[PDB]
Amino acid sequence: EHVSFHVIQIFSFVNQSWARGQGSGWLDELQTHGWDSESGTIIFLHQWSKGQFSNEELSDLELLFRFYLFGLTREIQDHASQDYSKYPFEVQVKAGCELHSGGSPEGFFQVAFNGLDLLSFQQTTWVPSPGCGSLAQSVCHLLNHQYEGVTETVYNLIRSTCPRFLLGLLDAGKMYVHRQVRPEAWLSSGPSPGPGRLQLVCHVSGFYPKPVWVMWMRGEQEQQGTQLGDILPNANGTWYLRATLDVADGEAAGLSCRVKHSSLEGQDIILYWRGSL
Amino acid sequence: AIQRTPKIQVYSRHPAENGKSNFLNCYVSGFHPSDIEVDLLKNGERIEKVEHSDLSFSKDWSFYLLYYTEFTPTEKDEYACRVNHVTLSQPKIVKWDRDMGSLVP
Ligand SMILES: CCCCCCC[C@H](C)CCC[C@H](C)CCC[C@H](C)CCC[C@@H](C)CCC[C@H](C)CCCOP(=O)(O)O[C@@H]1C[C@H](CO)[C@@H](O)[C@H](O)[C@@H]1O
Ligand SMILES: CCCCCCCCCCCCCCCC(=O)OC[C@@H](O)CO
Ligand SMILES: *[C@@H]1O[C@H](CO)[C@@H](O)[C@H](O)[C@H]1NC(C)=O
Ligand SMILES: CCCCCCCCCCCC
Repeated sequence: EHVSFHVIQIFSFVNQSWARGQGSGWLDELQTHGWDSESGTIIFLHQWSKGQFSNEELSDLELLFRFYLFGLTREIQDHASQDYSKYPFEVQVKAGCELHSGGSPEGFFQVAFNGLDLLSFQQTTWVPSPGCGSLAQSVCHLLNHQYEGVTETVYNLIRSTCPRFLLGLLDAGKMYVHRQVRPEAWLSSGPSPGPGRLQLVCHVSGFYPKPVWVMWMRGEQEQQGTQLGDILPNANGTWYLRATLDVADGEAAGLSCRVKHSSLEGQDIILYWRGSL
Repeated sequence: AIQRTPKIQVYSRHPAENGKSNFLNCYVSGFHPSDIEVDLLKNGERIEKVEHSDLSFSKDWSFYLLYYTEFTPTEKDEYACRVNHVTLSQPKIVKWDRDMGSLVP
């Protein structure tokens, strides 16, 4: 229904003479690209991370990114005068595009300053965030007047180059991005909820994609006290979820944890509590 | 301005079984600015061979990082995730509870 490709940058200005530049590329929540600051080159994290692009196209992009990172850093360091009151400060960029199953792609380029929205790119125009006053206004004047060809480069990249790349990247990675991975589950005790009370914990780990259902059970009866935590990341593209239950002293025998997930289909995981209680 | 304090969650990839190879994860999220020190610890000492995701951030511009290391638990060993950040007066150490993990909803 909706898939995104994001190129992000983080520019950390420590003082007038020292800054850091970092960046990466993401297919939804999956990191597909890194950036090597030592050598100024793209890091292709998967065998399919080139999508349908040729090496010449990617080399063009690499030179564009190296030049952008260096030149943005130096123009900010110039315009940031002596200050040292503003330092340290941090600039974040989130640019990219979205493919939608029924509609046209979306493209975007958003900038934050010290964690707050600063400005964004709207088709032809750099637009200050209403919430970041003077500074946003000032920067946008310059971006709209002085850097006017960089602007058509940006528009072409986010509106044309990015959705083309994303389509080819989804196609090259199709037998990874549509994978199904089955979780495992295990039970443990948890911290005491109170005197004469126990906490049972059902850990579910290694599933992909993220939608999942977990309930504590007594036979076929779902248990009221079931409480799910957040869906947390594992390395190598799977997820983790904890489901707890508080139970009265003398009542835990016969309880089980039941897991439903797309990768199982009609073979729910059912794990019985066998003690520690 | 503004500054946001990291949230620290510690959990294992597989059931905690002594002598069985496993992965220890530390998910550190919701912080700003990006400058941070995150270390996985074994008996108080930084684990030197770890992996971490590249820096990324959420829709609200707060940063997040996933740390992980291969480890083999035993009954005596204590594992933790330690974080220092400008929002933190003193480094914060989040001990890994083997049974519960150490999460923050
Ligand atoms: C960074 C982290 C990387 C992570 C790895 C990512 C790896 C990954 C595979 C990347 C694939 C990304 C997909 C394919 C697309 C994604 C676009 C992204 C969403 C949008 C990001 C745009 C920013 C970042 C670039 C800024 C523009 C320069 C700043 C332009 C500066 C000058 O350029 P300019 O064109 O104006 O040059 C002039 C021209 C004119 C005539 O035009 C001439 O007269 C004159 O002489 C000059 O040559
Ligand atoms: C060419 C490679 C990438 C190009 C990107 C364009 C760089 C733009 C540099 C932005 C620096 C602007 C900061 C100026 C600070 C300022 O203008 O201060 C406002 C106050 O003076 C208001 O009174
Ligand atoms: C700027 O910060 C860097 C990194 O901490 C440091 O090495 C350098 O000495 C600083 N430069 C100054 C304060 O002029
Ligand atoms: C104190 C100086 C703050 C500089 C604001 C950074 C604006 C960078 C936006 C550039 C996007 C291409």
